[PDB]
Amino acid sequence: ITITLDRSEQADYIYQQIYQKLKKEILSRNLLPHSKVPSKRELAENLKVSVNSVNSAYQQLLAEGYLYAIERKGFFVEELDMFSAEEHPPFALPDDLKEIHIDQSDWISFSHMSSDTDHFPIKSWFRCEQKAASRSYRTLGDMSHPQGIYEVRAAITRLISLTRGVKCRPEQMIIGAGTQVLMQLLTELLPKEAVYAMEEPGYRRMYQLLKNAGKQVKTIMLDEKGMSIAEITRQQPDVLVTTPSHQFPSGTIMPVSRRIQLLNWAAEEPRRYIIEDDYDSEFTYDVDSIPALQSLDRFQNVIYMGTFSKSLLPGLRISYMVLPPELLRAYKQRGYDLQTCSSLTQLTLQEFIESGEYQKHIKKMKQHYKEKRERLITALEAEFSGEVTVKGANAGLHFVTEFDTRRTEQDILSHAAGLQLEIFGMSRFNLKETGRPALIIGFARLKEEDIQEGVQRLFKAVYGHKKIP
Amino acid sequence: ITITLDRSEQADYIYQQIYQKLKKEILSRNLLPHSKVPSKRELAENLKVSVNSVNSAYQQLLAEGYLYAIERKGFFVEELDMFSAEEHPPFALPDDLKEIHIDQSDWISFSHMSSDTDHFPIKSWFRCEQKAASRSYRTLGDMSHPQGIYEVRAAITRLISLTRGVKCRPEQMIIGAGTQVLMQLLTELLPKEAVYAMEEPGYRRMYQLLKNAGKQVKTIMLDEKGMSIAEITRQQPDVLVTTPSHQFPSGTIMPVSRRIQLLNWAAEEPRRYIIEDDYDSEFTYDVDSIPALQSLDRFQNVIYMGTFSKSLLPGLRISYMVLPPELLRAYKQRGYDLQTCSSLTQLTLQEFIESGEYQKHIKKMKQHYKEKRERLITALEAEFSGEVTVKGANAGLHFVTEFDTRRTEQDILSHAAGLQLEIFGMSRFNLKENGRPALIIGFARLKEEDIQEGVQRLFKAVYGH
Ligand SMILES: [Zn+2]
Ligand SMILES: [Zn+2]
Repeated sequence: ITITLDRSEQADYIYQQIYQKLKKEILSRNLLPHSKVPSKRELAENLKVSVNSVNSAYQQLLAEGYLYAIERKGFFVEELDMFSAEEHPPFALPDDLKEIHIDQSDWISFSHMSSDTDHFPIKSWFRCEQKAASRSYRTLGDMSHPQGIYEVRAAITRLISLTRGVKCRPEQMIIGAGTQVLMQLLTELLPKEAVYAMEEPGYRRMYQLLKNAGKQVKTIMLDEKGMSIAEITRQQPDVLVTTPSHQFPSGTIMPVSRRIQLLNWAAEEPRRYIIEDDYDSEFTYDVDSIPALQSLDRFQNVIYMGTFSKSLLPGLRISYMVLPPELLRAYKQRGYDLQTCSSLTQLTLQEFIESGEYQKHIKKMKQHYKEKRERLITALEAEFSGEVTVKGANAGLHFVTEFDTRRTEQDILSHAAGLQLEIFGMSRFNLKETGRPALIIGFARLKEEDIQEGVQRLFKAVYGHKKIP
Repeated sequence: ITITLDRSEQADYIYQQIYQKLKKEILSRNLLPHSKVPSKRELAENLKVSVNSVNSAYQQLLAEGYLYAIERKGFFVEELDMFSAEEHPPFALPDDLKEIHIDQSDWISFSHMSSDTDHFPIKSWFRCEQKAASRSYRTLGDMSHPQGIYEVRAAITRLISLTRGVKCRPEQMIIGAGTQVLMQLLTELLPKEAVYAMEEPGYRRMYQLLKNAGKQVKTIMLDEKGMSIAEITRQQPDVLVTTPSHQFPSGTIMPVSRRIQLLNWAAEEPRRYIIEDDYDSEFTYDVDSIPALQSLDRFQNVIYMGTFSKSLLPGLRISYMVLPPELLRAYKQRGYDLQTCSSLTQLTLQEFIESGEYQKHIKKMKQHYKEKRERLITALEAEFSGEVTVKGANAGLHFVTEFDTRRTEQDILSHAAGLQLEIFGMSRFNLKENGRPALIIGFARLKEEDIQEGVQRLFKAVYGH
């Protein structure tokens, strides 16, 4: 039949155009099943091309299965089933076209899920990456140890021992790439019918994870000392998920008395565990870093989970999990797990820590965040006056703000979105399902220049002030 | 009670030395509950330190709950419950100290789970990372999209549109960081009671993944055309997990005949899906890259899953997943998922692809893997002669070798280990556990200079004792 070739410079190769055309004619039944195609030399002369082109085109059709060959004379069109001719679905629904990529500027964000990128020593970080690459060539092994590179885990071990008081062997550590991955892995090491208990309000993300994992999740109310031991002994769970260093999102710090109560509870009966979601303990502005709950544990019932998400690059995402011996044995009986963190990044982190650049970085950021947090609880107090109520300790990268307004939380979040302001509600942290109505205020990715404007935008959103045309 | 202080500091600061000592005395019950604590001035005069030091030390104790304060002053020791002192567990069991330095040298590897680190343009990778850094350094905090950065998803979309024929929108792509992570999310997007079906034999890791998710998994044995459309109709699953480009680990290529049958099968009933696991389709040595199964799908029932772990560095691990519209909707109804790939890693990959360095790398590696595979085949025919049977298409980074021997597979792996040869058996890829002994031969990490000895280290393990 008719085959037109394109002699263009940047067109597909000759042999490519040939089998593409033949694929089309076979799929459209123009070339009947089991019908003989011309010989290589015959079709070549007919298209005035090299026989090696027709051969390469045929071999392509042979390998894919459009043609089959018989030992003597000719190739034949393989018999292909006709398409089901069902209802063809439309292409790209408009509501899924929500991705309207445009411009992140000038948006002002009060998000708690990021970090400042302006004060990050990117030059020192790249020096650590180059140094690690020239010493660990060729990237040590090929991939990585399932728990992560040992030297990297041993580095993090020394760090959290000096800064958190966490006592563990590198063998106990597992990274990483977010707590969401480590949490999933942990739920499979814990008993299948283990009852989990979370703080209300708390981390909605872990709640969704535990619910989608088919695990029963209890909700434990908070008091002035944090997670209520009274409700824990009442509902009687198996595994606790707490944030004692800085409660998410209430902001309260669990005192040593309440910690000992929990530790004693976990020692009362076997198969009881406490999960430590430590995510911003390295940032305290009135006091030093508080020794984590795991540091006081003597029964190895505490699972410590740390992260570098808020401390390093915003998108880096590297977490770690410290497993007690009994859970480590459960992990080693697997052997099919793969490391989710880039081995090249791990080596960089090891060098960033060992060179002392990390702790040096934390010190500078802690002062920067300290200064950014007020001015912030000063513009809010200047704008809202007594209409704003600020809850939460003087630490971390977020605090709660309650407002006196008739508008709902949704109406506030809608106006802010229309004023190019990224803020998040407080009702989303309600696990079991007020009105304050409260908002979570982050200042990690917040620029110091956009502080006064952000508060002014926030005010209009709270009281629904219309724009003057 | 005395408190010794180092005033040279660092060491620790004075206020740090103070509250640490006070913590110890409160926990050791030496300072009784509700006992009066010396005033900030009193303790300062007594220790010859600044009041600001004692104040900083007291504040630390107040925040941690070691002390409590009264409005009319002063500070008192908080009533703390004693520890249980019940049963203390051991410290670091010797059998769990497996983390010893294992030397992979001088070991000849026939492992399939790798890619050559020595042939990767690491200098070119770093140059791309630096350009992507300086381009988005001021906007790194704003590029943390759950599905992955839009510009990155678009670049991968355009790539697989040309190399795989995959037709999709950037909206549908989901990065990433390993197919394992993507599979986990996929099981959550798919119906909770969906019956999965893998190939037999197949990728054992995805089997364990699905089983641990509490999902029902049926095994479909292969014929000459790959995954059996016959058993698919008989065992009637809801989701198919297939490797049509290059079957793992049998190595057969699913012909367009079988591909159409599977596609029509998915359209027979609503809520039927097919997971296409593409992992090495960019390495065909006889023909061009065979277009993906998703490229022929007209009913949006195929989930295409790609990865760079085999393309680039195995230590990198960047994957991607193209969702049909129905599944993307289920994803958007969640809104709590987070990206697992580094923002700087994504932007580096995008730069690596758009600069042409990726296509340049693939082209060089494809020829290198081609020449190495044939030399390995030639060496396998030198030894063994006809007693060896090489199975699998002329593509990818692995093939199967059947051996005509009366020695068990386990005993072959024993001697091979004894001859410092890293090799895996085909019995490990059986999902539901069942001669002649068969081995999987990966040549991605294998050096050309160790091919002859490697084959010589083989044979030996199969026949010699
Ligand atoms: Zn126990
Ligand atoms: Zn359907």
